[PDB]
Amino acid sequence: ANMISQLKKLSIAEPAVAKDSHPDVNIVDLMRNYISQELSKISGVDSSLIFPALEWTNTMERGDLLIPIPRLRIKGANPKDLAVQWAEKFPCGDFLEKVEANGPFIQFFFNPQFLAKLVIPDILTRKEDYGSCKLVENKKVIIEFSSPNIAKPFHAGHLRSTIIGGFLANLYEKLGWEVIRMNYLGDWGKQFGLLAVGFERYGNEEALVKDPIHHLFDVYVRINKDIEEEGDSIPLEQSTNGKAREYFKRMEDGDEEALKIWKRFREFSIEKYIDTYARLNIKYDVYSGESQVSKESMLKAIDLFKEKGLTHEDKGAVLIDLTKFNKKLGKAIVQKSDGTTLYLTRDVGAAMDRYEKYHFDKMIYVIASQQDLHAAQFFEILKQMGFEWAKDLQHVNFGMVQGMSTRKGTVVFLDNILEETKEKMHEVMKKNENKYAQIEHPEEVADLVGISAVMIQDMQGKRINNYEFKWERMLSFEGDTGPYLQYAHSRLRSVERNASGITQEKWINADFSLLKEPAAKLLIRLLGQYPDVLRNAIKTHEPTTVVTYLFKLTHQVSSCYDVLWVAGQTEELATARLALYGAARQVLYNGMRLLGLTPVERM
Ligand SMILES: NC(=[NH2+])NCCC[C@H](N)C(=O)O
Repeated sequence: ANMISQLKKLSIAEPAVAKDSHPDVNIVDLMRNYISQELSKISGVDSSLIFPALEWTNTMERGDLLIPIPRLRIKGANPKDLAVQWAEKFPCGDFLEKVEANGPFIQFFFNPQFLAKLVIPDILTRKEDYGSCKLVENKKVIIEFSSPNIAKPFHAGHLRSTIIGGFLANLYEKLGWEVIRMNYLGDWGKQFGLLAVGFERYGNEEALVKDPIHHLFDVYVRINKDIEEEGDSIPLEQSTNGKAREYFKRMEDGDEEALKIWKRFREFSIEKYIDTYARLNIKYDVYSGESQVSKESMLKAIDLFKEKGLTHEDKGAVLIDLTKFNKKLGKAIVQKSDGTTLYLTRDVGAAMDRYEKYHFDKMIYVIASQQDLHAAQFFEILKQMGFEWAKDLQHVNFGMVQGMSTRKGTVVFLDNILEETKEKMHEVMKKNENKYAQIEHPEEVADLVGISAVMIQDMQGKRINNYEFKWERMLSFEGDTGPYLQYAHSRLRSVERNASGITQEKWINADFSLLKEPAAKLLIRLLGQYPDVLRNAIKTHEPTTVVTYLFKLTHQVSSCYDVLWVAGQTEELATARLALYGAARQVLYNGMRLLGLTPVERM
């Protein structure tokens, strides 16, 4: 309705549309349709095989898309030969600049001017929706992430889960899904009765509201030191552990104030978190939890366990031998001796709840790889319980952040304190580089840039890999860091030099043929790839791809600054260049937001 329309104007036939491709919002799909249809004619290979066979190129010097011929699986043919042959009689006509042969590979080069005519206009038009696409129709996904425990440490694990999840949610949306961002709070268990008993003994009602997360934490720490100083010959009823297990007796019974106090720990906590998450551009839809598991599903679950015959007691505890389904798993405990539920069981139940409540098409749990088996288990259990949707569950894991524990006394503890230390460290960091700051709101910018630093550093490599939290390296404006993207966005933004509504309009009509410099052709190539980048990332749930793409973008824009000057040029030239810079800035903006960043715009 925009790129295909442009095609009409330019009077160019649209190649056959492969099923599920989206040439309207992804010029690389358009290009894929053209190549498959035309390469299909030369060879005896149906385009349904070529389309998926087209791959990205390691470097832009090897083309835009290529095909390892052997992957086409053509009987008795010499790939080296075919490549040379096809690259010869292959029709570039209006779409490609050239087609080349490199061993058993054939490489395709898009027409830079063709791209410009469609890509720049499309970016400037759809703006913030540029990378968007509807590769999905009426599909709902639940993405559970961060999920800290109340009164307990919000460690690096939670942080990491928080960052990946926030991004996965944004990604899933720009790709057409309906997203339910859920935060499965750790807010139940004997530990809360203890907490309740502790708030009584050392708690302050005013401190609870001023700072629920910190106060409750400090309260928990204190009530524990009592549990230790006791334990011996102390009436195991007037003891702390006693009143804890007793005060917890509110799961069987109701109100008894036993809940009024707890429901406030939870709600006041959630109210604080909401502001904190806002700094990471995350707004949860549902603040669920282990406590929020329906009594119905919990019982229905324990029930179905036997109805299917998976249970088998041992030492007085109920277990499920997943061995026969996957030796890698094991005899998972679902109910211990004292006839009480476990962490694994609350997850089995919570799933059951979430399904009947949302009837999701897919559910994603962003949990550390430390809990791999945990997930793998209640996934295999939900399966044997019959529930079909179990196949629609997925565990997106990740390695651990190391050396982050800045708290000189222990592990990082409170999320907001993290943001704060980052901001502080980035503030004095900004102070040391007189060349970058002249801003009016240092503090504010510091927070945004600081958070940018944390996010980028965390998403640079694969999720599964352990990475070192390096204050020095991450806050710097040097290498491929968060601050680097921010300052780049800022420079690009300034280059647009106030783009009136009517101005961005003349950009759309600029004479792109004036963008003949190679440095420009490379950026244009690059800009057309954003939609494909997102498409690939949801396929892997790896933000690296995006982060790597955004740095290639800023670096190319950097190369362009040296040659594609705007000031002092004729109007026609300046307009064609600014159109490019603007489209470039738009993509950069989009990509950063997707990752969870807040592009610094107002200095
Ligand atoms: N459904 C889940 N198990 N979500 C993740 C829970 C993580 C847990 N709160 C922890 O701190 O380890």
